[PDB]
Amino acid sequence: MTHSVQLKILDKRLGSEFPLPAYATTGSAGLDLRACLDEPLKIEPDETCLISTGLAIYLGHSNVAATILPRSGLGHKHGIVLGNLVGLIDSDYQGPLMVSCWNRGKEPYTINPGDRIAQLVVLPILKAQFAVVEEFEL
Amino acid sequence: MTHSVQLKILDKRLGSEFPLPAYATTGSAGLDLRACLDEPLKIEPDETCLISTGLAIYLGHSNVAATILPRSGLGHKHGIVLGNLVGLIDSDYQGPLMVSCWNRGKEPYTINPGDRIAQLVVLPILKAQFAVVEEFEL
Amino acid sequence: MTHSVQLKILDKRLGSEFPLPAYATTGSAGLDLRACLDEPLKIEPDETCLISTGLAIYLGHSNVAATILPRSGLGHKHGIVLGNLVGLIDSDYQGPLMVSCWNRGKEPYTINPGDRIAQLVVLPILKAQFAVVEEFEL
Repeated sequence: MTHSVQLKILDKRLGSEFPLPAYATTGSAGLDLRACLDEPLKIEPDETCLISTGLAIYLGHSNVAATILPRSGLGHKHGIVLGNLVGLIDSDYQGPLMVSCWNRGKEPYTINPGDRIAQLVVLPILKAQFAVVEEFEL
Repeated sequence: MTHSVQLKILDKRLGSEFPLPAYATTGSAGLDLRACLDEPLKIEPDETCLISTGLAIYLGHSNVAATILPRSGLGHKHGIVLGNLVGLIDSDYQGPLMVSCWNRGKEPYTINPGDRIAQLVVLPILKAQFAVVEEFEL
Repeated sequence: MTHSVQLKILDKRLGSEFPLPAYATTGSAGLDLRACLDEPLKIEPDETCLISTGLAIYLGHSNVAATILPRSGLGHKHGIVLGNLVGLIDSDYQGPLMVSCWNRGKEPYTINPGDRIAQLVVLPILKAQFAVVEEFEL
């Protein structure tokens, strides 16, 4: 179902000029993360830039995590993806939420302030507990 | 447990010459997605090609999503991975299911029609509801 | 909640010189996977190396999977990520757990034996059951 996530706004544009992350529709899996830039950023082929989303989140439950993923169309069509490929957010992380924006493509691409550059999916996770064995059972 | 997913077949080879996506075993996490090509495709180093799977899916439940991921061995050994890195499918998406096939490797690779080029994992997701705070609690 | 995972130690350094994978904190989503190398490995720009974690796991439940993901900071700052982008581990897989370490960066990077090179997230998955339809309902 649903999960309450605390949000701290670090850039005053968020909620104003740049909407807070939101599900585009009722059936969307991911919330859109936007580039909180002071000017357009032209990201060169194979360049990585660390971009602020203008917020911090705190998931607050040990069996919840979030992953930052590329946008499907932008990642395919323009190669704007993530330098760390999938950004995993721990339930106890409280820092600024940053996107490692990597242009894997062969052409430069300009991201304007407020443009959607990734998405955030909140998901349930399990906590593994190991048992060391000599041979696996079952 | 299980989840019913509606499937629309867009290429008549699916279910015939090219098996529908299936779990290889009872313990497989992912269903294999195959390249619905009219001829072999030689994908050059660093090239991305959008490839049809010959179907459309509709997950139909707001707390279910699917991710398209590279094959482990093909992605490691040959660099055949995804141009958008992880393709997230929303519960309300109804369009053709396409794979952004990116050859990150240094050698060209030939994909034959019907070859497995990615896998699809169906998973539960949470719907985040934000609360804006000045300082995080707990 | 939690999930028991059987672990087979293949390199005697594991648990000794190199800690077993563990959650760094109570709120960590991922367990750290370490490089079980016999000497430091200098991974060239765009090179992929298959690196042993010195173990094998067996998740053992059909609705559990695990994904190997890059480290967030190492993947962003140094481009040390995964050749297959996300390594999905099936519930019935029993083989050595290996990391496809890809340096997507422009500079070489040296990984020392025992260094953390990826993380492993254990998560619930659904088993899809298709129904072929001519038109989607609902």
